[PDB]
Formats: sequence, structure tokens, C-alpha cells
Amino acid sequence: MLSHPPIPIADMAEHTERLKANDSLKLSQEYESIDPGQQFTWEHSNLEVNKPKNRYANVIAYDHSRVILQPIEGIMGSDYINANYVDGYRRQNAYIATQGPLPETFGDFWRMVWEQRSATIVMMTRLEEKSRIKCDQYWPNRGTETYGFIQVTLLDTIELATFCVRTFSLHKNGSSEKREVRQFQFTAWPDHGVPEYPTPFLAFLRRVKTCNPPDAGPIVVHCSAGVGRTGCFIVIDAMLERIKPEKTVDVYGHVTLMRSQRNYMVQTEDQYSFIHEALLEAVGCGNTEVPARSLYAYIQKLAQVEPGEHVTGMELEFKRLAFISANLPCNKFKNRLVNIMPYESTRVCLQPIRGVEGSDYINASFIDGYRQQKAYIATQGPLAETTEDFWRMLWENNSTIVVMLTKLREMGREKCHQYWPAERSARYQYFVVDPMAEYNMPQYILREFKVTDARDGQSRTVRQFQFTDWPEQGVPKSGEGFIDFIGQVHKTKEQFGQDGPISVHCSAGVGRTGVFITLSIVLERMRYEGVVDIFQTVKMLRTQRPAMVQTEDEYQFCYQAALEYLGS
Repeated sequence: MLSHPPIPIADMAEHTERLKANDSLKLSQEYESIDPGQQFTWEHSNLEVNKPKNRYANVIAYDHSRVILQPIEGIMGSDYINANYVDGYRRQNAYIATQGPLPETFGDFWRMVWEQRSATIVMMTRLEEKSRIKCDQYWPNRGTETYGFIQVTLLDTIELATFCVRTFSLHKNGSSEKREVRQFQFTAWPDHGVPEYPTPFLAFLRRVKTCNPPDAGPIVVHCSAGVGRTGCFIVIDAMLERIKPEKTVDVYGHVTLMRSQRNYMVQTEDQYSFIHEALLEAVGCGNTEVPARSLYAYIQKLAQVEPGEHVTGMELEFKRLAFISANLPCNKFKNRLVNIMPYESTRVCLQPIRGVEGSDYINASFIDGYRQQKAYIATQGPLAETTEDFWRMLWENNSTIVVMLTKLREMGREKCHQYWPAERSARYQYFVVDPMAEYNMPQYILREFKVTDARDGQSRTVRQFQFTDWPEQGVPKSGEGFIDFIGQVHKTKEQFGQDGPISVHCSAGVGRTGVFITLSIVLERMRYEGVVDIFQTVKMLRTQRPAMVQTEDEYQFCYQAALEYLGS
């Protein structure tokens, strides 16, 4: 091997391009050639008493690598669980790959966790996906529950936009011992196929690796069958460990090895492709996550021009941050700027209007927040020609808070159309918008509107927050006003008591819009976690809408505002 030698990280981009070329022909040929080249046995999985313990009859545990439980006296088959030890990079049996527990195997699952001295569970699935059960809930809603011989107590839950973290205490009956186990549940794998970008998964993996302790047993990894998504987690983790001392990758070799340990590991070509995509992105990024106590020092470092270099660390970091419906000729007039378009997968689709066509289109994108998916809509400043679409977007998407980050005119040019009424009520197609109040605060204006669907008479209140103190050139000297603004907007979402997204726009809906969303997320994360990763926040945003946080100065301001917020 020979045929499939290791890939130096320098050659990873070219290798992955080679594989992906001609509709992934070489990827398919490589993937299909994977063969451990030995005969296994699976007698335990197939025992009549064990068949009901297998979520999928066709996904079994090889005898030589299966995880063996201590038998329960008088109970045949009680040593069995559908789980296998799986190797990492220079880490033997580093993981246990297992299926999503069934109700009948909850006790078995927790007994495995106990007996194997595991501290970490990685769950690579939601419980239900597209109305199909992928895994049954093997953990308590709250407090303690008994699963066979093991008492499991939920101590804490953190629920975020793309993952949950649950902390448990374990106690075996008649034991002195108490053990802590953390479950990391990734919730952002799509219903069909693989993730479009690796960014959410890599953030998840980073979380797992921080909170998995030293002197612990294998990390328990599961999805539904415990082979596909479980396989991807394991090979990505292993290869990222490999690169630390070695700076080469061997995905082919590692999957081949894993296939001698559990059937089907990395179950599809698209999963095999996703692994390469994740590793490519991972090597292009570094570590940009910093605890609150080192933020000032990190900023100080970024502010320096290093010997050899001609720009600051802050500028280098920013530089590293390097569709169809928006392109339709009937929609081109609906874009403020031809180079700023929403991605197809995250675009805000409108209800089509019978005789129109293209009426499903608005230049706007769904953007996840810290706690919830689709927390924001990032959109351009409305044109006269898209104003009716804008109001309809708010209604259909239950957005009743609008954040405007530009003056109507800056530098003697029009930045946004005045899409709202002031002197009297106006009808925008289906919607009657009545102006109710206008509050002029030092750094912003708050406008309040009653909006009525003239089709059925249903009515809503919309609040618009227009920040007026962003300098027409550059960025605010102090983050104080903007941090207060973010706070005001979000207290309104709470008040309130908003469920739908906050719609955010500037002119093109990427620059200041990117800053508003980055800081909304970052400042809350700092308050609740005491860490900051500006770079990965912006990277994430750019998987949902292009160009988010448009300039180096906008990027630096995120750090500045984060620093000031900490000072408070």
C-alpha cells in the first residue's frame, strides 16, 4: 500500500480534488476497494436470545472484537451487547462503536458504560429523524432512573443549536462508587445525506475532546446502527490526532482497519467523502478558542506584526476565512448586489404566488444562533422592488423583530429603501402596516408597527431597531453602544415573547449584519461558558450565507466588543 499510501497534509487538497473529480469516480473506486481481507465470526449476535438485542439484524458485532458484559447469574445471553472496540490513531480500543440502545437494551448499555469505565458517550443522531426512530431514549427525563443494576442521575443539560451536552452520575446498587459520565449529542446531521459543511461537526468534536477525561475507558460512540455516522466521528477524530505528531493522513488505511473491528464502518461513499471534507477544513484552521482570562493577551498577540510578516496576526486570521434560485434571470432584479446571493440550502423560501413564478424568492438566509437553529434571518436592505416581498417574508416566517444596521443614506448614497410607513398606514400587497411609535435613542431608533393580513384580518406587532451610530467609514471606536443595542434587541425577543427569527439587515446583509450576529452569539457564549472563538463563529456563519463579516476592521471590532463586554 502502495495503491493507497498516506497523504501529507500539504497534498490533502489536491488528493481530495482528484477523488471528487468526474463526479467522485476515483473516490468510488477507492471506497469500493476497501477490504480487511479476513473471515470473522458473529455467533453471539445470532443466538436466538440475542437477536432481539440487535436494532438491525444485518448489523452485528464480530466475536473477536465485541464488548463482553459480565454475565447475570442464571440468564443466558446476558454477556451480550451489540458493540465493538474500535482503534484510533496509536490508541488501541480507543472507542466503543455501538447501536442506538433499544428499550430492552437500556440496562445492557449502561452496564457496558459502567464495566468499561467509560466517561464519555458521543451520540451522533437525533432520537427521531424525518418521522423515523433512530434511537430510543436511554437516559432519564430528569433525576434518577434505574436501568438494570445501574442508577443513572441527570445532573445537568446544556442544549445548544447543533448539539446537547448532558452530565450524568452513575451508581451501581451495592457499590461505594459514583461515576460521572457526559453525553455529547450532535443534532445537526441532516435527515438525508451528509452535512453540506463540516463546520458544525468539527465544533462538536472540539467540545467532545475538551470534556473527555484522562484516566478513562473507551469513548462510547453511537448513532442508529453504530456504523455510518459513528464511523465518521471515529476516523475524523483519529486522523486529527494523527496529524499532531505526524502531519499525514490515511483515511483509507484507517477505515480498512475499522472494518476488521466492526461491520460496515463508514457505510456510504458520501460519508467517505464527508470525512475528507472535514479533515481538509480542520487542517486549514488552527485553534482560535480562548478562555475569558486569556482574551486580552490573545488580542494583544493578534495586534502584533510578527518578525517576517508584513501584516498583523488579526489580519492573517481574518484572511484564513477563505446558488441556483438567486441566479434565475427572473430574480436578478431582486438582488441589491449580484455577488451577494443566498445559498440554496439556507435561503428563506416564500410561499409561491399562483401566477408569478420566482415569487418564492427573497435575498435572505436562515442563520443559526447560540441556542437555536434559524435564530436569525440575514437579508439585504429592501429595494423598492422587494419591499412587498420583505413584509411577506416577516409574516410567513413569524419574524416580528427587525434589526436595521444602516442609515437610509450614507456617504451621499442610498443604502436602503425606506420600506416602512411613517405619516399614515400603507398597504404592501397583502399587508397593511400602521406606524404606531418612533423612539429616538442616542445610538438607535426603535419603530413599532401594527401589521394586518388583509386576507383574513389577523394582526401582529412588529418592532424595528435601526442602529444609527455606526460610522459611515470604518467601525465604532467603542463597542459600548453596539453591545447595548444587541442587549436591547434581545431583551425585546424575550419580553415579548418571540418565537420566530430576528431579521437582520444592513445594505447587502453580510457586513454589519455579520457583526451583529457574531456578537450576539459570542457574548452569550462568553457569559455561559467563559470562552470565545470569534474565528469559528464567523466560519460557521459563512456556511449559511456568504461574506458574513466583510472586512478586517469589522472582524477586529468583534474582538474589541468581546473584550469590552468582559471588562463590564
